[PDB]
Order: sequence, then structure tokens, then C-alpha cells
Amino acid sequence: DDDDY
Amino acid sequence: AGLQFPVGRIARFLKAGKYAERVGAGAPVYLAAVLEYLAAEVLELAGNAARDNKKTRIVPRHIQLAVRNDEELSKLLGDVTI
Amino acid sequence: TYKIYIFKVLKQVHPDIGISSKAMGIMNSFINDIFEKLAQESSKLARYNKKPTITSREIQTAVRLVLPGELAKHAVSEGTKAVTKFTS
Repeated sequence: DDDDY
Repeated sequence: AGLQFPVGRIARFLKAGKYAERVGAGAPVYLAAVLEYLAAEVLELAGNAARDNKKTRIVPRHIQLAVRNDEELSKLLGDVTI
Repeated sequence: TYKIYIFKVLKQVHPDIGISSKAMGIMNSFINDIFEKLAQESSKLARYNKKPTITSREIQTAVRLVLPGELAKHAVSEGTKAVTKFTS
């Protein structure tokens, strides 16, 4: 998982 | 100077690491403009890869593709993993 | 950290494109690595003088040595313009 900055 | 990148922390950092005992007022401006130029180059290419792949955000894969397809960025930055 | 400045530049070049947390970490590592390469190089150049002094001349040389040729040429021009706008 890689959420918005 | 036109820039978005910060000129202020550079002189302090250079003195505190003893990179030099003195820093000219032009040096931080020059250096921030160079770092901004390189960020803009990578982002523009990474964003092009995102759009080409019909994405609305840059993910690691897009930066890896951008650096890999650019001879000078690959030389400057090295391999991008994941 | 350069992340906020990288974000602002992303929005000038690609107004409609975002960036993941992991991608922004990579951008920020690139900028720190280059900073250190240019700072280290400028440190050697300035080491010739007593009272070692980093000026825009040392940065300019450091850029021409560390960056690949076409990147170096555009960066030097960007560096020069920014110091001209600041100066005048």
C-alpha cells in the first residue's frame, strides 16, 4: 500500500 | 531568484558540516536553482510516464521508467529499484 | 526535507498529476544525494584557499564536474539566471 504524499 | 526551492538552510548546513568556513550569498541561490532544475526534469518525465499509462499519480514505477529511459539521469541517479 | 518544494514543482510541470508517498520518498532521496555530491565537490574546490569559501564559482564548477554534460549545461544556465535575478 502507497497512500498519496 | 524565481525559485520554489529554499535558499535559507544551505549556508547554515555547509558551515555546520565544515564543508567550508565561509559561504558566498550567490552559492545557496545557485545550488537551490540547480536542485529545482533536476527535480523538475525527473518529475516532468515521471509525470509523462504516469499519463502515458493513463495514471493520475506518479508511483515508484513511473520514476524508475523515467530514469531508465534517460541516459543522463541513469548516469547521475543510478538504478531505481521498485 | 525537500518534499514540499518537490510537490510545488510537480504542480507547475503537471498541474493534474499527483505523487505517491513512496514515489515522493524517491524524489527526496535523489535531491539529498545530488545536494551532498555538489556540496562535497564544492568543499574540495574551496579547500584550495585558506578560509575555505564556497561561492557560486565553486558550485558552478561542482555542477560541471558531477552532472552529465547536457544536464550540467542546463543546470549552469539555471544557476546563472537565478543569481542574476537575485543580484539585480
